[PDB]
Amino acid sequence: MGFLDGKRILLTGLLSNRSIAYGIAKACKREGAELAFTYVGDRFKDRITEFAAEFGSELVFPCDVADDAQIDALFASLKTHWDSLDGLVHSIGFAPREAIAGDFLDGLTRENFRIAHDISAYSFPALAKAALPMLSDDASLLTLSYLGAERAIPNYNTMGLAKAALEASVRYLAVSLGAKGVRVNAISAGPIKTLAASGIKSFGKILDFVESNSPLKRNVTIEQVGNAGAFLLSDLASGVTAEVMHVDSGFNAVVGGM
Amino acid sequence: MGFLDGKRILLTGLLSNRSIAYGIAKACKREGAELAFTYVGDRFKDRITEFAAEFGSELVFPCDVADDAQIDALFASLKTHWDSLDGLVHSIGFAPREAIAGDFLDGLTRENFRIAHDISAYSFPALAKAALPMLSDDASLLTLSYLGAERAIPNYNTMGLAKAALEASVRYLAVSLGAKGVRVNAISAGPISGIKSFGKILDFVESNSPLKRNVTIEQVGNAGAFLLSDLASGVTAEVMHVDSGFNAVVGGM
Amino acid sequence: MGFLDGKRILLTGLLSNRSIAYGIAKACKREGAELAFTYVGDRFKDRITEFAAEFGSELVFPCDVADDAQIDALFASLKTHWDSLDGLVHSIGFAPREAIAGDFLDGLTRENFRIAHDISAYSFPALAKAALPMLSDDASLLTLSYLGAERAIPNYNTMGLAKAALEASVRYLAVSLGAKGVRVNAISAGPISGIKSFGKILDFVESNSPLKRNVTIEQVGNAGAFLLSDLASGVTAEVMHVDSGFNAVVGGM
Amino acid sequence: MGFLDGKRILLTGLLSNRSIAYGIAKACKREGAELAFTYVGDRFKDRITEFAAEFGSELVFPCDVADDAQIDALFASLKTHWDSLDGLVHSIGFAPREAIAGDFLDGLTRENFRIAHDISAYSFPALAKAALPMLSDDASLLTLSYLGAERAIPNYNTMGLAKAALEASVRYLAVSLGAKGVRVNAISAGPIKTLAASGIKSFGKILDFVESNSPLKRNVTIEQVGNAGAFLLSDLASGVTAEVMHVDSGFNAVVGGM
Ligand SMILES: Cc1c(CN(C)C(=O)CCc2cnc3c(c2)CCC(=O)N3)oc2ccccc12
Ligand SMILES: Cc1c(CN(C)C(=O)CCc2cnc3c(c2)CCC(=O)N3)oc2ccccc12
Ligand SMILES: Cc1c(CN(C)C(=O)CCc2cnc3c(c2)CCC(=O)N3)oc2ccccc12
Ligand SMILES: Cc1c(CN(C)C(=O)CCc2cnc3c(c2)CCC(=O)N3)oc2ccccc12
Repeated sequence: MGFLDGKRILLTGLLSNRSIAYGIAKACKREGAELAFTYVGDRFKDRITEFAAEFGSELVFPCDVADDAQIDALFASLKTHWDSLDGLVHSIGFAPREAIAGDFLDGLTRENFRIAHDISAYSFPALAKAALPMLSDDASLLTLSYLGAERAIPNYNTMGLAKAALEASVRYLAVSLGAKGVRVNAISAGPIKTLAASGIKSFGKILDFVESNSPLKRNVTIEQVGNAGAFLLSDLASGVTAEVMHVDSGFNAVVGGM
Repeated sequence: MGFLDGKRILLTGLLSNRSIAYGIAKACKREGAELAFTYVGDRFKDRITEFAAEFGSELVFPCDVADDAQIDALFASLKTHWDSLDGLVHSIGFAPREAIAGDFLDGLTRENFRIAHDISAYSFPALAKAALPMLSDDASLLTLSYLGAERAIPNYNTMGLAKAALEASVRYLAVSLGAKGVRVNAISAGPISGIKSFGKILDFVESNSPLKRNVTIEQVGNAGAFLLSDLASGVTAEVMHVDSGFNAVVGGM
Repeated sequence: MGFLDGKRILLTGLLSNRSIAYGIAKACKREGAELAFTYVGDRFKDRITEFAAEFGSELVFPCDVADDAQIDALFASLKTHWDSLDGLVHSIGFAPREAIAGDFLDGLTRENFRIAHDISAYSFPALAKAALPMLSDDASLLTLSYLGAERAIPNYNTMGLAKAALEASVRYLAVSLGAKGVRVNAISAGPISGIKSFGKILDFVESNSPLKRNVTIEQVGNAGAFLLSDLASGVTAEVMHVDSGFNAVVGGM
Repeated sequence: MGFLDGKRILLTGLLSNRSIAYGIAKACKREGAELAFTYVGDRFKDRITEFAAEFGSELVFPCDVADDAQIDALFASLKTHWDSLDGLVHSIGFAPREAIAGDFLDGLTRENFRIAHDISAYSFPALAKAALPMLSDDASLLTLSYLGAERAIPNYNTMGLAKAALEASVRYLAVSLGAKGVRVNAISAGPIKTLAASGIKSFGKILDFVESNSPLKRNVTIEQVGNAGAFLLSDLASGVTAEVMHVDSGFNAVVGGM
């Protein structure tokens, strides 16, 4: 009797047990969703398969969002298992490292900019468009953003631009798809420690500053982000579209550190 | 089973079966909350008692939020039934009628400004402060707001000012109460009857919103039950739109 | 041939040569404006008179903005000197001291809230309304705000709420006054003595703002002059940050 | 005498006396600045040369912002004439036609997305980066954006995403350059009628709606946008950076049509 009962939700970005996508998956499964997952590259298939099985699913598909054919095949393959799709979680972002270390301009090149946007902003509406023919009439699309879209956070740099584009795509997609009853949202999550953050030099300080300065005085968890994800993907949030929802212990709403 | 199981929640602002507080009350009860209600004066005692009965409740209290003594006596009477409070819903908003019709300037007075801000903004942190001694560490406080806080809406007038104050109090409250663990949020609900100019708004929203429909008290209620629950434990200092996407477009062009 | 040539501008809140109001007067005077000034209290009359002479003006008027009849008298008297008014600077902000120190709830009382809103928010549209019969069609109204309207700042507390309502009154005034052609804006000024928490803010802004300096009353004065002039004739309902970009960052990490 | 006396300012995007760049050039020249101009394509050399002559200038340089070599050579050429640069006006934006007509997903393709963001967003911080070694200690860089960055506007589509990134780049540029005294802002101009807008099928409808609903009940003029631009470029605005200033008759701040 969970609030996502019988719902069919496809999740991208589940790379480890630290992943935001892992949190959303746990929360969706708890609430009775049926889940499917995507992965990048042939060799990653046992790993996503093991995660999927621990959520009662054997539904896993390759998708490198850089590649048009993989985006089309993804949904073509999903359709042989699922007649329609109720939920879509887009939890992917990447810019070449040098575009997010040090100075914004030192790390800016046309190629760095192009890649960060292609992968971190473009992919979301491209997934939506590819999904559209099989979306149910009350489907819900969710993307992951971060406060750096709204305000300049030190080495976030080129990713800030691409997150701002992604949030705008949340508004444009809502208008497009809403005519079909489909909802589109983002969660602007607080920082979360993953393996990929080990190469981010200021990450420890960000975590420290957020713990010390957010209203709840704690970093957020993938359980919290997960549960908010599940709500936005459910019928409980049918009044809600085009929204950027902060799940960040309130951090965005303060001027910390003074 | 339900996501508000055993949660004890106090609702202010219930006036009819079409109130947002009614939608929130319905959704909270379905998810397993125990409910309490306020009313403003013996004139509304009977309506409100009867709504509480519908939700299996007998905890109904007078509270005119112009009155500090009534605010304090509320939680003193509440404390005789409940050791601690998990949730507060603020759904009270008022300005004298002339302050929300016609032109902003022409109908503005200090009195009307005073009352609007007193009833519609001050009263939320005031309930919050009077509640604090009995608030559980992971309590959740929810106010209701409107897009007129953010952008100028014809005839919303002094209410737009008072709702902006309301949304800033959400932020200062979250900072103040947060170390304890208490969360503070609003829903910026779309419109939900029968005034002429209301009609025109309802039509414009239905036409122009991303989802091409007005929101319901069911939808607002569910989003509220969510913010009042532990599912929302990551979320505080948020003004969440529940409007069909309307805030997010430039309609009508 | 300065950009406010011939323009007649009334300024409130001039208290010292360290006032934002003093910066705006000075820039306005450099660009060719004629100035008038309000003050509060017969103890202050000679200082405002002295300030006003420094700017080539002998027009000073009493106006306690808490008092309706002084607001009306203000423009009754100004009218005996100027046929029409081109600019208005609203630079008054007050909350009782406890309401801007320490915890938000601790310093929250109805009286503290009522007063902070009455003086800091209500008084802006109130002046606008009283001035309307004598405003030129291309008049420009300017208020001062601060970032605590937007996001919770540590001691700003009650005043955060009043500034939020102030920024909304800017938008509603823009709609209410714009057909005639009047423009209404705010500057959200960064900090510019006394407080130890203040030195803390000053240092934080200086370290973290994109321009790595605090703003001055010259910088806020030049921006005010611009918004008061025909150069800004396209700009209304705006809250312009003059804060070295501070609002635009997450500092301290 | 003028509030931009002795300032040397380079302006892109001047196509005709209807361009926003033309408004800004004219205000700037009135206030005492010396000007230089970019143009795209040799077919346009003559026109832009007459505009520059009209502004008492003969400094015109070719610059397709799609092309790194041209961006680099622009500043190399500019340097043979000017010691330093005090102003930069970025007034350029483009997405393929289909990406700005009709439904957002309809004209969404990877290449349309790439072109829109490359020309409309990337080109701003790239000009700033190429300009950096000659920027004066109080230089001011100014870009033009539009309300479509903030809320979804009906055919604005891919260009809303590009303007959102551009607005985020204002903030990143402002942190990156700001320690050396350099200011960075956008003007979010209300719609302005050029030969390009026509059409753009909805443009007359937008113009009518902005006129009926804006606080000032009128569309903005290039003179108004030009004067605000002139201000941001001056020492009058030396307290102002990382700002997106609306010059749109207050239109952004209302809910129109109800
Ligand atoms: C927070 C935060 C994050 C996490 N986050 C919210 C993000 O949105 C993305 C982080 C990210 C994006 N792309 C890459 C990497 C990290 C690492 C290695 C790589 O090749 N590409 O990353 C930051 C980078 C700099 C500053 C802050 C942050
Ligand atoms: C929407 C909308 C609403 C609903 N809403 C979101 C509100 O926030 C408050 C509405 C409201 C506040 N105070 C009073 C009344 C209505 C009616 C009678 C009375 O004596 N006082 O009211 C409007 C009034 C004018 C314009 C728009 C709206
Ligand atoms: C900056 C900053 C300021 C300046 N600012 C932008 C303000 O808006 C200050 C407003 C203010 C309001 N009420 C009073 C006082 C100042 C002084 C003395 C008094 O009795 N009442 O004030 C703060 C108060 C707390 C935290 C930061 C700040
Ligand atoms: C206003 C408004 C404008 C003006 N504006 C603010 C813009 O940013 C326009 C941008 C634009 C981008 N790409 C192209 C064109 C214009 C014309 C011709 C072409 O081939 N490509 O354009 C719109 C497009 C759709 C909806 C509204 C608007």
